[PDB]
Amino acid sequence: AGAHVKYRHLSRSSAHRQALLRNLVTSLIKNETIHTTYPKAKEAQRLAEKLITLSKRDTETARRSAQGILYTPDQLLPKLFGEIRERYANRPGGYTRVLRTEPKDQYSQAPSAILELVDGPKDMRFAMTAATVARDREQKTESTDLTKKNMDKVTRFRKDGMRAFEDMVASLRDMKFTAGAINPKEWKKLDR
Amino acid sequence: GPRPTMSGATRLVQKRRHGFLSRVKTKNGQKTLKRRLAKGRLRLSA
Amino acid sequence: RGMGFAGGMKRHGFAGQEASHGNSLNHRTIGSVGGSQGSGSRVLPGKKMPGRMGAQQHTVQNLPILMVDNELGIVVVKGAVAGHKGAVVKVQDAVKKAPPPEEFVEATKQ
Amino acid sequence: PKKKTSHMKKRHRQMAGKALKDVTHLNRCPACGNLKRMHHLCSTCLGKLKGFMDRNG
Amino acid sequence: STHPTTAIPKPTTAVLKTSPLAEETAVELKSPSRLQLKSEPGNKGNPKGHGDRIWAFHHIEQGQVIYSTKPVISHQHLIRQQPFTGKNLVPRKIRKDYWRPLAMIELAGKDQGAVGRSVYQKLREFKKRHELDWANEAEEGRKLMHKSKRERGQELNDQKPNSVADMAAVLAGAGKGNLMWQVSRLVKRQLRRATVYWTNEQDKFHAREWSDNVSHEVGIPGEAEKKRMPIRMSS
Amino acid sequence: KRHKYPTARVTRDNSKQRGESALRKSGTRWKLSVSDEPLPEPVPR
Amino acid sequence: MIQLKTMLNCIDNSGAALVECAMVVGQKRHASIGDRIVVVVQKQRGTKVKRGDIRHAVVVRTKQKVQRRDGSVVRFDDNACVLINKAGDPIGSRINGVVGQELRKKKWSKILSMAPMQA
RNA sequence: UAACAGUUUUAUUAACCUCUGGUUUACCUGUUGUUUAUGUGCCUU
RNA sequence: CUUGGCCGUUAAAUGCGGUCUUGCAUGAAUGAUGUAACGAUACAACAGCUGUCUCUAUGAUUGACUCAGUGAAAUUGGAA
RNA sequence: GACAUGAGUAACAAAAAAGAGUUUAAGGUACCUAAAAGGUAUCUUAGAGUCUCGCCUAAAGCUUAUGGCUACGUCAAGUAACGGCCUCUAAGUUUAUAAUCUGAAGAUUAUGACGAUGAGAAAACUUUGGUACCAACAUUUAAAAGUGAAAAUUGUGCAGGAAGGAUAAACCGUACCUAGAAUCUGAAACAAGUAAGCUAGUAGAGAAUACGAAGGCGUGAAUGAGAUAACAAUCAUAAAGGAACUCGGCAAACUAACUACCGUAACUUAGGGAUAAGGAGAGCUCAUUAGUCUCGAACGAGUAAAAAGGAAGAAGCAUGGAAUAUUGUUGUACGACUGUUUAAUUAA
RNA sequence: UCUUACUAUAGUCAGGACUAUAAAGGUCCGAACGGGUUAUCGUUGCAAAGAUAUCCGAAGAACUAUGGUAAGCGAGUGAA
Ligand SMILES: [K+]
Ligand SMILES: [K+]
Ligand SMILES: [K+]
Ligand SMILES: [K+]
Ligand SMILES: [K+]
Ligand SMILES: [K+]
Ligand SMILES: [K+]
Ligand SMILES: [K+]
Ligand SMILES: [K+]
Ligand SMILES: [K+]
Ligand SMILES: [Mg+2]
Ligand SMILES: [Mg+2]
Ligand SMILES: [Mg+2]
Ligand SMILES: [Mg+2]
Ligand SMILES: [Mg+2]
Ligand SMILES: [Mg+2]
Ligand SMILES: [Mg+2]
Ligand SMILES: [Mg+2]
Ligand SMILES: [Mg+2]
Ligand SMILES: [Mg+2]
Ligand SMILES: [Mg+2]
Ligand SMILES: [Mg+2]
Ligand SMILES: [Mg+2]
Ligand SMILES: [Mg+2]
Ligand SMILES: [Mg+2]
Ligand SMILES: [Mg+2]
Ligand SMILES: [Mg+2]
Ligand SMILES: [Mg+2]
Ligand SMILES: [Mg+2]
Ligand SMILES: [Mg+2]
Ligand SMILES: [Mg+2]
Ligand SMILES: [Mg+2]
Ligand SMILES: [Mg+2]
Ligand SMILES: [Mg+2]
Ligand SMILES: [Mg+2]
Ligand SMILES: [Mg+2]
Ligand SMILES: [Mg+2]
Ligand SMILES: [Mg+2]
Ligand SMILES: [Mg+2]
Ligand SMILES: [Mg+2]
Ligand SMILES: [Mg+2]
Ligand SMILES: [Mg+2]
Ligand SMILES: [Mg+2]
Ligand SMILES: [Mg+2]
Ligand SMILES: [Zn+2]
Repeated sequence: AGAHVKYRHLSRSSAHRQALLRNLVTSLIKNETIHTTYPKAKEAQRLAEKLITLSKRDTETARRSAQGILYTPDQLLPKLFGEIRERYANRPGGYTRVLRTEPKDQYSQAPSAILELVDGPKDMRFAMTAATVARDREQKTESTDLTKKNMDKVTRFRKDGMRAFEDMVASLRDMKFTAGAINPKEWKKLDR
Repeated sequence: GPRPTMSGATRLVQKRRHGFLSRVKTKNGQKTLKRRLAKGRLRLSA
Repeated sequence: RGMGFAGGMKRHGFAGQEASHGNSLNHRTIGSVGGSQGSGSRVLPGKKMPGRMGAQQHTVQNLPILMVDNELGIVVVKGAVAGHKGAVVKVQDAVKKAPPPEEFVEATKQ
Repeated sequence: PKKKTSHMKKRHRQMAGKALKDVTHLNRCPACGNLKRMHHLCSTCLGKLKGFMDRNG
Repeated sequence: STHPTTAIPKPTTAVLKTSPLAEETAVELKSPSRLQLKSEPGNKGNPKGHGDRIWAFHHIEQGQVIYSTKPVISHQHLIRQQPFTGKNLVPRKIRKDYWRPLAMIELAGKDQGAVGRSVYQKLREFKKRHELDWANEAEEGRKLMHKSKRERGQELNDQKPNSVADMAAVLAGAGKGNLMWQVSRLVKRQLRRATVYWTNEQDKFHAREWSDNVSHEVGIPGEAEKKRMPIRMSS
Repeated sequence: KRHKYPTARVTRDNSKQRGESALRKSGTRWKLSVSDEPLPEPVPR
Repeated sequence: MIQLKTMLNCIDNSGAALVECAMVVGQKRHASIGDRIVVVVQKQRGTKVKRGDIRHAVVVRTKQKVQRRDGSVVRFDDNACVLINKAGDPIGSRINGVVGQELRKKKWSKILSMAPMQA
């Protein structure tokens, strides 16, 4: 009868909700990736992008605001205002990426997603595009406009860009990661 | 209704009140044994 | 404005029942739904009950136009209008009023 | 319940519009060729790539 | 607040190497203490004979060790020397049929009790640093961090091997301020003579190597009176 | 100690074993005289 | 917003000091500045009105905020009234204190004739 | 001609938040007790 | 009989308190009668206080609702 | 007895709470590879653990009982650091003996035997009746001080406070569970109930209230993930009014605790009423200091000493700052009063 | 082995206040403990008597533990 909800309450109390989001962002900056539900990945995203904006700011207030979101500031503040600040110094927003996956827990079947930091060491979309380009060059296939588009997305703001992307494709072909991949030209002749 | 009348029940009272010796040593207890023995009970007491 | 499933108080203005003088789980309930066997042994059609509210057409008549600006493209009318911001509304001359002067109907057409 | 529900009416409640809907939003993984869900990541490539980035680095 | 160390190589103040991590030996990390200079530090403010003998008792079943200055142990030693290692693992009392004397350290000078009270302190401090701050066993040796909290609590109760290594270190000058040293400051320093009595000849082999100032003997005084025969290797 | 009467200013921590545990490898509360020494490794049973 | 059992401060020289509302004359909604009511005198000041008398009164100022045409809003710290008769003219001869300016368009010229301050 | 000033009430139905209020459980500020982490931290030669 | 008569309390008193008596059908250890103190006893009044109410509104959690897992009961002559 | 219906519905909601990594064993799938294998990833079943967050905390912790359909490698001459068995007896019991009574069965008195919920030498080595007594209450006492016991000393009150015996190491118990997370009783894996000791610290008069160190927990999928409609439960706030609600101020709100503070009525059995009513004060900084304490050398200095202290001062909307203690007064009936009662609809 | 009464042996009642007492009170405020005043929830309940809040006693005619005795023609026990 009242107002529409401002945000997801995630079937939790106020204190629990705030703590849960702080943990999701504390593990994201510590591990650069987290595999959780889609609703939690989307709520922790808005708090993670606002925490990375605090690192870019040079005020003392920004440093106290970041200390009040992380759960181990003594260990993660150097990384926040260090490596991460340098990474997203030229990126105007959109510092995170949510990608849907299969249910992390088969009992619940709850829709799940991966929340990653773009241009990070564990960027999933950067590795999926390299595996595609690896399968193309190994099968003499022409990359689609959607593969080339993603190739520019994951190499525009990166430190070295294309160089770091070609080494991934080369290493994936060195270990035969694309062994057993079905050629796209044989997809229409498969019912299973 | 039924009540939890066996709460805090000690096994010392079971032997005193329903034990074998409470019966072989009394006139009315010899009947219980003889009755329970005629029926074929294995548990004559306690 | 839509309001989803509404009770009997918001939808039909029912007063509700007591709050503390013994009331048992029936503070915002609708009470009796009708009479007994003599009344039909049924709930009569048109009985006011909970249900969805809002998200329906509504007309407000006899609203003057205070300002008319072509550049901004706005037509300021007195009073309130149904719906949310950004929703499309229909504006037409009042039916319960006399049509605008003949000179105006011709000037605009001209 | 005043009476037992007949076989006709209980079958109506269980089958009228309760048919399990087929999943047609299926495409194939680009680097894998395996069938995945639309707009979702390949579960086979995820675990593999997620494990490949743990050894090299 | 607590501060746990890491299993990293460090320098030792003892003559021999206590652990494979020890960097150097016989390192002077601080100026000599007042009693270290003295040739004969006497029993200034302690009872007559106190300190000349130090006893060590152990649980012959679970390996729990307790140090004592007297030939016996009391309920105090159990409460003050045994940390909580889990449920059903801390005995509510001392059972006479489980606790036996592990060893006994006797110094040469039977009147320099101050040396024993120091050896007793380093031993209790080493023990507290074995039950806590066991970074050298988390991923190596017994690998306590790979075990369950139940099995971990039973391995932390077993301090008898560690204790017999703490003696070889404390008696070799391990620790800071260990009065087992004797600085001349004419600067030459040496270790004080000591004797260790063992109820089991095999127990003394937990220490990879012993110093050159310790004498090993079989049988602890008073145990033969209880009809408890010592264990000898050579038979 | 300067002031010895029972009501003197108490500036010590009366919780001796604060944050101290063996199962969680908390570490010693204070710096002991043997705190900078490598733990002696015995020979297993 | 004056309603049943509301206590008011009579600022008229009629004898009453604190009156209790007993009825809202001429409407169902709660009475505001310029509405008639029936009160019961509960206190006096010392043919004046004695404690327990039933008279008609007019709300001259209320503690509830009052919106006006020009957007100006007036709030008073207390609720006050002036006793009148069934005819409509005041019982007293003088009014002490400020009164609401809403008495103008509600046909209360007699009450404003002796109103020293209007707010 | 201009300028200035004045041109009902009650009840009920519905819509609507410009105004006047109420609400505000991931907003700002102040503040008590206690705990935890980090930083810092006494005199003297 | 009865909402007994009068007085006080309420804007309004079948209530409550005081008082008078003809008390259907009060009464003295089936005790009579009057105070102090006492009471989660019963009745009445005052002040304060409040969403009890005029007249409800918003906000919070758990259920309610949907997906996945497990899986009852009263009841039922037969039923288009 | 089997199988239907309700129904794949209700329910798996003690207002503690979860999040992200890691890993072991067995087995199922996919790919690599076709020399079987192995490897990589994933899933199922049964576990373990790390970081973070939270809940309990004079417990939901630890040590033990009553008890046990949880499981059997649980180890003692005795004291420190232990109970039983054994000795002695209480309340009582007695198909023991004698005497007596008695339709039979049996009952009574005496003695004996048995009977703990009590009493039992020594040890960190050991084998008479106030000249009193060991009920309650109070006090004193292991000499640096304080605190908590033990035992004893002294005294108080009336309600006047056991019995008996003495004074080279067998046998039995020892595992786990203690009820918020797998064990006791409640028909059960039940929001109930059950004995003893211990039960960090800050802060307090305190076992009150709040926080919580360690420990434990945040259930055996007996659940998990979403959404945040009506309505229900449990709460929070609220314009103006303030009982207009209602059988009735039901419920809720107001009030509240503290001080060696001020003040306190009718009436009274002279004890009370009374903590009546009604007011004042409170935290932080600071002037000031007789003694005690500390430091330096009588004196000087110090609150990195406890306290005292004033009409001092600062900041804020607010200094009983958060939590904890639920209004005051008046007239009657009944019963003096404190108590007791229909275990589980009547507490009067 | 529940429960009522009695009996023997034992145990428990933070702290504070008033009163003639250091200790003499079916004294006062209030935890543990013991009760169960009022309301709500619940009613195939967590529970065949529970939950939350509120309220009462809390040095006594108190509460609790382990044993013992008294019950079914006549009625044991009963502040009834
Ligand atoms: K019908
Ligand atoms: K508004
Ligand atoms: K359900
Ligand atoms: K408490
Ligand atoms: K024994
Ligand atoms: K006979
Ligand atoms: K419990
Ligand atoms: K009430
Ligand atoms: K009772
Ligand atoms: K009391
Ligand atoms: Mg849920
Ligand atoms: Mg909170
Ligand atoms: Mg019964
Ligand atoms: Mg019992
Ligand atoms: Mg909408
Ligand atoms: Mg209502
Ligand atoms: Mg209700
Ligand atoms: Mg019909
Ligand atoms: Mg045990
Ligand atoms: Mg607006
Ligand atoms: Mg915030
Ligand atoms: Mg008579
Ligand atoms: Mg389902
Ligand atoms: Mg249904
Ligand atoms: Mg339903
Ligand atoms: Mg496998
Ligand atoms: Mg005997
Ligand atoms: Mg006994
Ligand atoms: Mg059970
Ligand atoms: Mg339970
Ligand atoms: Mg437990
Ligand atoms: Mg959980
Ligand atoms: Mg209000
Ligand atoms: Mg108000
Ligand atoms: Mg009324
Ligand atoms: Mg009415
Ligand atoms: Mg100010
Ligand atoms: Mg009475
Ligand atoms: Mg009473
Ligand atoms: Mg009853
Ligand atoms: Mg009752
Ligand atoms: Mg009392
Ligand atoms: Mg119901
Ligand atoms: Mg009382
Ligand atoms: Zn793939």
